[PDB]
Amino acid sequence: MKLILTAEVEHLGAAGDTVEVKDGYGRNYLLPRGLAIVASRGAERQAEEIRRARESKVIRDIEHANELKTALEGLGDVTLSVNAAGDTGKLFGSVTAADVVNAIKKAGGPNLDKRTVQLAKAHIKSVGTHPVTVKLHTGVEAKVSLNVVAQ
Amino acid sequence: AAVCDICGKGPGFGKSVSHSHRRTSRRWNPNIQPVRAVTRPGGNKQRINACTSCIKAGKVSRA
RNA sequence: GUCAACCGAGCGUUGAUCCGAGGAUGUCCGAAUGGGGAAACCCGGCACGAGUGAUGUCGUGUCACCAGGCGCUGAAUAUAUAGGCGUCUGGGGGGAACGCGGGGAAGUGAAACAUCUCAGUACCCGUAGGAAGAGAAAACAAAAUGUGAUUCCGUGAGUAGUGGCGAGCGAAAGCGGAGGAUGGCUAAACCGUAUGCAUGUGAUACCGGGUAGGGGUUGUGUGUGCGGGGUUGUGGGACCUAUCUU
RNA sequence: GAGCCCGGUACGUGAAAACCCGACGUCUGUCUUGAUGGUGUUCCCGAGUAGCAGCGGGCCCGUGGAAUCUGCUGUGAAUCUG
RNA sequence: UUUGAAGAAUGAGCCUGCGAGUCAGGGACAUGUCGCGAGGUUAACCCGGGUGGGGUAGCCGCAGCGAAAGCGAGUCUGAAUAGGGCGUAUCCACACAAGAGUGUGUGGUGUAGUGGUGUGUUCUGGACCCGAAGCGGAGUGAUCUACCCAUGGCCAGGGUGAAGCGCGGGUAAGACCGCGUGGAGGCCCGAACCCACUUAGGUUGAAGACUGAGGGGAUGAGCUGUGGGUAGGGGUGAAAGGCCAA
RNA sequence: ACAGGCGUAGUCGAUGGACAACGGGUUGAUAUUCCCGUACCCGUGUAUGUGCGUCCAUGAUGAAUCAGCGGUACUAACCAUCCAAAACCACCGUGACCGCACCUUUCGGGGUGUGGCGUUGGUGGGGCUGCAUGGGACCUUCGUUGGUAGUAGUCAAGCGAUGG
RNA sequence: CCGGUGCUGGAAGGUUAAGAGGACCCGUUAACUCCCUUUGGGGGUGAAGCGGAGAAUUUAAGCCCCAGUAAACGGCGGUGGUA
RNA sequence: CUACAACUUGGUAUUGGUGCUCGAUACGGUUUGUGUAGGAUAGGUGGGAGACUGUGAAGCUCACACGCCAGUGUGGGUGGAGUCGUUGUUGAAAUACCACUCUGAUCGUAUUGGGCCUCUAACCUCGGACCGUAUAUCCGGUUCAGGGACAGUGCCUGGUGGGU
RNA sequence: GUGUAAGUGCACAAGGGAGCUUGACUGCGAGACGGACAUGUCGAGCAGGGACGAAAGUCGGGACUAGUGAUCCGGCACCUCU
Repeated sequence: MKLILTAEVEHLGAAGDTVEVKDGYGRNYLLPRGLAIVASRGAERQAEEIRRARESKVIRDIEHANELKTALEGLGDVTLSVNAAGDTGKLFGSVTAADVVNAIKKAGGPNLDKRTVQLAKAHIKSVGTHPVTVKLHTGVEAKVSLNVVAQ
Repeated sequence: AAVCDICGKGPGFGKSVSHSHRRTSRRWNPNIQPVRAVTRPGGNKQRINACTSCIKAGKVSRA
């Protein structure tokens, strides 16, 4: 079982290393916990490993950061471009958590991951302005207004 | 504990042969282990029985 | 109608009784399926009607479970899943033989008996069909420049063999026939496109040449889906590159 | 104990309707934005598969020198000078 | 059926019906008859409303010996023409050697098989017919009986008088003793009820397990109704190999 | 493996629980059923009043709040504590091992370790403090009292469970 | 009475399966090394690869072994003389 | 007698990490070599006429090792300018120098397994708490708390085996 | 007295002693005995190569009759077989 490390693991290696390890280790500890990815294709895995290592370090949050992120979420609305028909007012495709996250990061500035945005609860499969709740912490939450503009 | 929920493996039937060549019926049971399958990386585990061949091939994801 | 007549009543040339084909009605039990149950008998809900001074009462529908689609909802719990709803399509049971895949004895013969035979028989399970299974060489063959998918008959042959070499068991190659479809379609490598997950030196990159415009056929990746591309054994096919071109 | 008495037979005729077989068209799909024959290299040709090992099944073949086919448990390759 | 049965060995009450060497296969051996004859014959299949016509793939005969390579009227063994084994259909004539039984050569004669089909035995089939105790597969049964579970019911009548409590005695308190209430008990006698020890009858019975006289228990480990459960190498068993529909 | 085995939610199952009728007469045959006399138990409608209410109004005055007190109260910690968390030490015992002491086999060996540690370990000691434990009690939270409007709520006939 | 057979407890040795190990040997032939005949066959060595048998070293329980156990199954003897 | 159920042993799969601790082979090295003729505990060998030196030798005081107590190898200080060549022996030359190296003891780089102490994520819990859920000691899910790569279960294998 | 039970034999010796030696062979075998079959027994003689003997000749174990086990399956060596 050959797998490429994403984070740094003691006694094993650093990020980007391709290691062969007992299949029990990869299946139950590294891969499920997101500490590595399977080594199957160099062009994909190396690029994916680089993206994963940067994403984990850039999307981390602390208790103090969560409070700071709560204030930073007080900015204006965020617009989403989606393919849809203007006659009905309902979307062809489905807004995904990456689409919301990529919208806020490129426009607002805060860096978040898909794991926290509450999307299905808002039922945004339509055209208009909808409020989206974001849970930054077990006790701390945030609300972001979302405006959806059809194609 | 003899039928895998994924590949549908079955216990092969055969005859146990003694020194005196007395043929006695027996079965060859698949190695079927209990596994907590994580269908979606979100992390809700469901309990199923999977053959050790399917585990090795990576047909079930324990995340 | 009949055993099967006797009485009483009627129909028929304006076509009866009869025979054929298609409709309507079809109580109750039965997979039985609204709930229940000692099968053919008890008790209902909902909607629409009928009926009483009103309860009682009567008709017509409809109400099981599971699977799969589809739309809403998304618990502990955050993403979300389980699950809950509503709605459409399916199943369930029966049948004499024949098929296919599983499980699989004993009496018996061996002049006892365990290996073996009886026998993969009896029986059991799951399943279709009008037939099923098999089928288009990772096949035979033996130096012949031979055959050319499968299936089914006749031979090969009770032979080669196998067997406490005991009882017994028992091929195939080849050859002669039945049928004709030596039939078809894919996956990969490449392209185009739509995406999902990433990211971006977010620029000198993505299109064949040249002129120029541009900063996203994303710049790069990747996976998935879909259209071309290809189905071959004297190997074939992708890329590459020369000649003609309905 | 019937060819000439009756039902029939030989031989002809008969379908409103339903069903089944054909046949001719609407209709459906495909080729024409396409084919023919040539030259020298990189990529592809079905993976936990093939192969090997342990225990069995079945083939004339009772594990035998035991090939081919196949089940379960491990181990586990190449893509055509394969 | 017996060495031997009229036998006091077996079977038959009588009559009439019914009741036992058959069939399949190009099977094996033998023997008749028919066709062709160094040849005989087809199987599957095709064409005919038929029993007819076609069908050369195979089989038998035609050369043997040897494990086999192989050789071939010879061959095997063998160092050997040196003997032996198997074979050259058989017979006739003539020569040559022996008279250890005759042998070798020449010449002539020339070789008989195979397809039906009748019959007798035989092979695989249940194989002349009737007949076990028991063996395996799948099911049916606890309405009888064993045990258990839930819920009900029943036990006439009459005795004995436990603990406790009270009084008196006793004592310092006690121990304990007498008299009163009380009414315990797998206690007593005894009907219903449940059993079944003795005897007599029955014994082609009234009854496929009873009756008449006596008999044991009879407030308990009691008897009984209703509904339910345990199933065959299994159940149940205060245990006898008992009970699980005579 | 297949066949199927158990079983939750429920739904069945009287031999039990709950529930309202007695006497007399009559036919050839039925009677607590028919008839006669007198009762009882579920529902429905009409009419008559009694008869309380919702709006309306009565009672509706009065409950919540602002604060204080006074400590529940994580927090930090303290009063600190049951036990001894964990190591410390020693005694005993001896894991191996090292010469040797012993049993020794009659004598020697040889093992053991009666020895050196030490730790198979055990036993005990006190502290290190830990273990958990609350409280006193701090923000917090709330109770009480002092106002804040007898002001905002509340509230009233009657049915009332599938729940206690 | 703990010898026998069980049961319980203890391994210091001996024996002991699978699985690990692959020494040595054999089958095959790349390349050689000898030849014998005249229009290519007969002897030896033989690397690598692929195979066939495979040994030494390892290894568990058990058994052999040492104790206890009879309200465990069980056993509880003969001969001669002698006041 | 031959089998089978059941119990039991070990290997391997599910099955993972860090640590010590070994045992094997491979690597960067040292070490040791008691035939005699002798400067004398003669590696066989190819390079061999020149090497170690002040990034500090002969000679002494000590550490440790083996010891065939015949002596070597080595650390430090001291010292300070040498030991050395066919040098003649001897089948075999130098302890002048360089390359693999074997009889054998060593360390660090690899691999492989063995034993032991650990950890949490596989796996397990009829331990708690919540949800599906109105009712549920079923079941599944989330989480906490404990075990923990053991156990359980496949495949291979040795035992016990009138229980059938 | 004859290796050994009993019988038939043996004084011509088959009994006692001495010298050499391995016929305690290879390939065969006319003709017979006895028998259900399977086994069992005698065999003159031919060839090769030997022993003793001058030679004739004798020798394919022992004075004779007991001292042994079919077939299947498998081991070892050789062969100009597949």
